[PDB]
Amino acid sequence: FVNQHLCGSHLVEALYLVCGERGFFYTPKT
Amino acid sequence: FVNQHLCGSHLVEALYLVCGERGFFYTPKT
Amino acid sequence: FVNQHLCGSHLVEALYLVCGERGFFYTPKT
Amino acid sequence: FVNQHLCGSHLVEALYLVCGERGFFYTPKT
Amino acid sequence: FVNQHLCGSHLVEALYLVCGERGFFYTPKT
Amino acid sequence: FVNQHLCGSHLVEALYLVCGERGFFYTPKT
Amino acid sequence: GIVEQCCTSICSLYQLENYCN
Amino acid sequence: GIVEQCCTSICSLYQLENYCN
Amino acid sequence: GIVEQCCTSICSLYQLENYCN
Amino acid sequence: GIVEQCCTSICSLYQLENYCN
Amino acid sequence: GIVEQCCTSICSLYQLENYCN
Amino acid sequence: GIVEQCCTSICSLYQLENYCN
Ligand SMILES: [Cl-]
Ligand SMILES: [Cl-]
Ligand SMILES: [Cl-]
Ligand SMILES: [Cl-]
Ligand SMILES: [Zn+2]
Ligand SMILES: [Zn+2]
Repeated sequence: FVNQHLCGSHLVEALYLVCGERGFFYTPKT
Repeated sequence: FVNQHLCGSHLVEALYLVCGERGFFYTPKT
Repeated sequence: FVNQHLCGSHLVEALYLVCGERGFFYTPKT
Repeated sequence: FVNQHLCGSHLVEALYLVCGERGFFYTPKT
Repeated sequence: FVNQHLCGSHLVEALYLVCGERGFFYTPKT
Repeated sequence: FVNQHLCGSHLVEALYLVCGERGFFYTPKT
Repeated sequence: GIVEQCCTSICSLYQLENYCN
Repeated sequence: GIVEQCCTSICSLYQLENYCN
Repeated sequence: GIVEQCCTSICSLYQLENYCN
Repeated sequence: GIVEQCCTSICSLYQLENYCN
Repeated sequence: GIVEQCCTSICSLYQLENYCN
Repeated sequence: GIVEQCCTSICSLYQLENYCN
């Protein structure tokens, strides 16, 4: 796999693909 | 607003929209 | 809900989620 | 180009692609 | 159709819509 | 990671995620 | 309408231009 | 859970706020 | 307008709701 | 091909790398 | 190339069509 | 954190995998 530059909603899409049925937590600063 | 079917990556896009900086969890196993 | 920073296609996605079956109009300047 | 099935948020992404600065309306009730 | 300003994943979405079942190749520099 | 169903524009988003700068081909006819 | 033309049925990028402003 | 409430069934933007942190 | 405001500054879902049909 | 492996069936992120250039 | 042109300047759907199979 | 790192610099899928449930 390659390294990623991911902002906003694109990060959430990536988490979705990576984690699949496991789900994930999205926890930004502040 | 409205009620619609939100699945998969569309569901997580909607969570990101609604929660944003708060963060969220997507835990489909439940 | 939280405030939004939305450019290009991300704005249209947000309108879609917000309006649902009501539909919407996308009307940029110029 | 081609003809494909375009539904929901994919349909609006396609309208944004095709119309852009012109703007568009998405009015599924008709 | 209108002219497009497309970066990252948004370019791939556009290629998908334009090419449909024909498919496409995504070939960035470097 | 995981295994999930990836179709259409979601499939190409996943190829972009996984391949990035390498590039990729999406050739559904096969 | 658009849903019938493009989702239920199948439509071209040209047909989609019918819904531009 | 969320899949049942929002994908299988139908949910509002308000219901989605139930899954914020 | 809304398109520009959401992009150059910020906007709320409630402001967006004004553009629904 | 890819549609059969990943859409109709189920595939991993590793399998998707098969379609990189 | 196309990837860079679409991002740093602009590109048309007709230019994109050249990358179809 | 990860959210900021992916955006201001770069991040890998393996770093992302740490945020799965
Ligand atoms: Cl979907
Ligand atoms: Cl869908
Ligand atoms: Cl962006
Ligand atoms: Cl889909
Ligand atoms: Zn979809
Ligand atoms: Zn973007």
